[PDB]
Amino acid sequence: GKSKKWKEILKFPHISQCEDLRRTIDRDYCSLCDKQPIGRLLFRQFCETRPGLECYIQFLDSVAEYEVTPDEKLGEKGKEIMTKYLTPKSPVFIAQVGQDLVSQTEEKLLQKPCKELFSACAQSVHEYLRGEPFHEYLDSMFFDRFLQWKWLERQPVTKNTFRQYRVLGKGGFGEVCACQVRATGKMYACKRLEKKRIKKRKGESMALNEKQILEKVNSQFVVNLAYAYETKDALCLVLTIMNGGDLKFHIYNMGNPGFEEERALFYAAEILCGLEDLHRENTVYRNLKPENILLDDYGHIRISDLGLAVKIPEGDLIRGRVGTVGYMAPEVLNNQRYGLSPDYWGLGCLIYEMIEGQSPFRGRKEKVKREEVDRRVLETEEVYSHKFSEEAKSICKMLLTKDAKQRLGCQEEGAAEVKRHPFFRNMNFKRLEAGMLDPPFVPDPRAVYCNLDHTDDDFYSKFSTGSVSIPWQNEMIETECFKELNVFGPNGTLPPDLNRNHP
Ligand SMILES: COC[C@H](C)NC(=O)c1c(C)[nH]c(/C=C2\C(=O)N=C3CC=C(C(=O)N[C@H](C)c4ccccc4)C=C32)c1C
Repeated sequence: GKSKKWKEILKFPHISQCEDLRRTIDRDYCSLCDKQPIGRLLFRQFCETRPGLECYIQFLDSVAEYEVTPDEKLGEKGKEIMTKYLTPKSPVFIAQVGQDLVSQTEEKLLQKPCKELFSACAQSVHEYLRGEPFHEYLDSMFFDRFLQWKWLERQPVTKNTFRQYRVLGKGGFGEVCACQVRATGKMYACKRLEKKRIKKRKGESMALNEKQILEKVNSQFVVNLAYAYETKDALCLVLTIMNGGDLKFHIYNMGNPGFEEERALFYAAEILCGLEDLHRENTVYRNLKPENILLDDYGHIRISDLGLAVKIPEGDLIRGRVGTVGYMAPEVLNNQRYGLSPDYWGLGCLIYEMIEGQSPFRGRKEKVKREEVDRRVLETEEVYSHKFSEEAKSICKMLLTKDAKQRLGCQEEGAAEVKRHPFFRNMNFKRLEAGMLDPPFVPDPRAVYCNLDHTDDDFYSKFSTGSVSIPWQNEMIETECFKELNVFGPNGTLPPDLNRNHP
């Protein structure tokens, strides 16, 4: 599905064009060689040329496989890594680990294997690579290639860059298009916000707050921002596409009025991880309802509609009686000062609704005014049925604690205190975050689950920042554009674009 001339668009620039990039990019190990997807691949490719560095990459890979193995197979896996990497005369022996550190972990196998056993060793490895190996890579041709990729990442994005297919949902104050990148063939979802509506409504600050919150969070369970451009009539937001429906449709139309507890377990586990990634940026969501939980092609879920999200400054509280009738925590209803607690109250509502088939404070077959449902959220205690195990009852009651100070997860521990609840006793988060627990429902691919000033010029420049670094690099990799274009010379020789003699 790539454009006819895609190899011309993503054609590498001559390395001489990247001198300004070379002079300004910060040379941080974690960023260049790990966080940035393409940088990490280029650094690992550099270690393949050095015979002595190959073993360190293979070792860290095998440790990544160990962390995720299930407990009934860590003994044999822990042994396999020992006799291949940590024995003295091994085929691929690691030396910078230290004979004292291997002798310390060698006898740590004698005890109940830990999922994070090799954390000490792996960190000692990163210690070594941060030093000489990293500074050599900086003076290698692979880093010159990295600069070429950054030069492309930085190119301007416009209406031409994309290709709008038929609608993909709609909104009153903002359309939702399809937008596909012509050059790579990658699908997205556009959140077109026209300028005329926002200008007169005076919400420019709330459209920026949403764009920036989406830009900073990078989670497997929240919709990610990939591009932000302005067109001749609107400001656009290119986000992750979900073609699997929303959780409300699957609770009430697809499944019984509700789900099996084990199936609600899976979705709650992913939502919790989604909320945890937002809380790392000390950003609160406050819009947690079944409709905003979306399923993708594979069956996993992401949180959507961050328009009511707000980034709390560390150590401070905010006020705001916002949200949706029936999913607002008591501290929000009372217009008090709150932090992240509204999001754990929401999680309680979602787990309950998934298991029971109705809201904890409103019956599915009940007609109640918006004044009584609120009184219930503030006064009455919810009730449970035989659909809930004792574990399920517990976590819901603790999350639905009226007093936000005794509410589960609203302590100094954070989301960790929630992953520890007996409700998730049979859940292995390491494997869930690695994405190798099969979802309980897989959507069929063929399914369909449904005028100018100057003060605006400065606001538009702050919004239309262009492509987002990590999502863009991931796109290049997924579409195999990196595999095809990332071509060096025969027998480790400098290609033309990387030779400063003849441009
Ligand atoms: C293929 O059949 C499945 C059925 C027919 N369609 C869907 O499930 C299906 C499709 C195609 N797009 C979406 C929708 C999305 C998506 O995908 N990603 C995202 C990321 C972020 C939002 C988001 O913030 N919105 C808020 C409310 C908003 C506010 C104001 C204006 C516009 C939008 C929405 C989406 C959905 C569910």
